[PDB]
This record gives sequence, structure tokens and C-alpha cells, in this order.
Amino acid sequence: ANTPDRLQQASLPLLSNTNCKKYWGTKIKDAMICAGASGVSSCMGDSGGPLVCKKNGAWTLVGIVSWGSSTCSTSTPGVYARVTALVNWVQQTLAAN
Amino acid sequence: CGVPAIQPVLS
Amino acid sequence: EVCSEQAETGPCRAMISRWYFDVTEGKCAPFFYGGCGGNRNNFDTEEYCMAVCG
Amino acid sequence: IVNGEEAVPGSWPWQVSLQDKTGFHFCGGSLINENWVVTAAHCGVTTSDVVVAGEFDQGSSSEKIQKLKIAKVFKNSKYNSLTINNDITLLKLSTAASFSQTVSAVCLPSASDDFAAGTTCVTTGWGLTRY
Repeated sequence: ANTPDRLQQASLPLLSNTNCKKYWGTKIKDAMICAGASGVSSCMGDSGGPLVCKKNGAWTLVGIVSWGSSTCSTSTPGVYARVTALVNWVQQTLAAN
Repeated sequence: CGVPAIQPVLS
Repeated sequence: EVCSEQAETGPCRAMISRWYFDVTEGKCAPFFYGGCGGNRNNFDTEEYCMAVCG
Repeated sequence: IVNGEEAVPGSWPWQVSLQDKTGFHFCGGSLINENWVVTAAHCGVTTSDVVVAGEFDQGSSSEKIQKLKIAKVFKNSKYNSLTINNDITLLKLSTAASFSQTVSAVCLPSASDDFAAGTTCVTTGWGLTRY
């Protein structure tokens, strides 16, 4: 019920597809990556936002806020769009538009 | 890309 | 009846303004939709909600 | 974000706020270059929506932000509204962003990159801090 005026950030761990499926089962598809389930949770209004991990000392977009616990439980895996699985589509779009 | 001028501080 | 189903935010993390028929109030009331899932008691306007359910 | 903390102003320069006609934030997004923003397909972004960059406080009036209009929306054709798989949409700004210290791009990985399980990453946004 509380929507912030100031931008919020949260550290969260990446989870294995297997570990994530232990909760979400077959819902987890190939272009999805799970993170969270560790005491924090993306929530309404966070969608489309970034899930970054610093590759080679630089923040790399690894995930896009997508879906998860409808009540934003900080204990269930958060599901983000896996960018490695969508990156070529991204490149192909930039290269043709 | 990925290197903020204003460095982010976690915690 | 779709008009008597609870307002459902869904699993997605968006914060979209939508409307659902609130049987308790006998009128349509606003709620925030997450962007996916949910049910049919989800309208984009109070007017369309009234037109369909009220 | 539930159980997160306030970010340092301007510390995540790629973070943008997607607003509608009324200027209502409904989603977030990331700048990947000066003219493209990557967001989620379920957000339902349209040309009528506006991308806001260089922002931290939404109840503010002083911040030098950029309100860029959207010229083209490209939702991944493989996006499934039931499974929510391929939940990605690309936005091409009508007017390109002007990069500064508080407005810049996030790096994109290679389809062959492996960010292993256990890796602590960061998520940012103006979403609910309490459900």
C-alpha cells in the first residue's frame, strides 16, 4: 500500500532454474530467471525495471522485472525476464529499426 | 555502459 | 458471474489503474492491476465497468 | 521494492520511469543507448506513454529530468500472455536522450554469458515498498 517517491534499490541473489522450480514448477520458462526469495521483493510498479549484475566491473542487464508472488512475498522467488535469452531479439530489433 | 558517474552504494 | 469476482492484481509487477464491480458497494471501484493474469472483472474505465456490470 | 533501501540520487542512470498521459508511473525501464529503452511486454506501453529519465524523487519539482516521448513500441512477438514468457518490449524514443552523469546506459550481456546461481545482483524501482 505504500508507493515511494524516491527510487529504491535492493540486493538479491540469482537462483537456479531447478531451485526456482521447486516453488514455481513448470511456470518457470526458458526466457525467465529467478532472483530474490531472500528478504526483499520487487512489487507493483517495479515491472520493466532492471535486475543488474556487474559483469567485468560493469552493471549488465541480466533481468527485467516481470512477475512473482501476487502479494510480493519476500520469501518466494521473484521471476524476471532473462536477458541473455532475449538479447539477440533486442539486437535484431535495433539493427532493423 | 554500466558504469554510473554517481556510484551506487548498497547498504 | 464475472461481475462478482474479486479484483485481481495478478502475478505481474505493473501498477496499472483498472476498475472492477464491487458487489459490496453496488458500484465499480478502482484497483491496481499488475499487467497479466487476474480475471474479467477488470475494466479500463469506471464507465465501461458500469456499462458492463452496473 | 519491499525491504529495499533508497538509492543514491543518480546512481542508476539507466533507470527510467514509464508514465502515461496523466503522468502516472505504471512501470519502469532501462536505457540501453540514447534512443532505446527496454521494458516488460506486460506493461502495455504505447506511443501515448512517456519515458522519464534522470529521475529520483517523483514528488520533486527541481530535478533536471527528461520527459521523452515514445515513437515506436516493439513487444517481443513471442510474448505469451498466459505464461508471461518473453516478457520484453523495446521502446524507441521519438527524441533521443541527452546523456549526462544521471542519465546513461546499462550494459547488455551476450546470449552466451553465465551469471551463476548465488550471484548477488541488484534490482531498482519505484514500485510498492509494502504490499
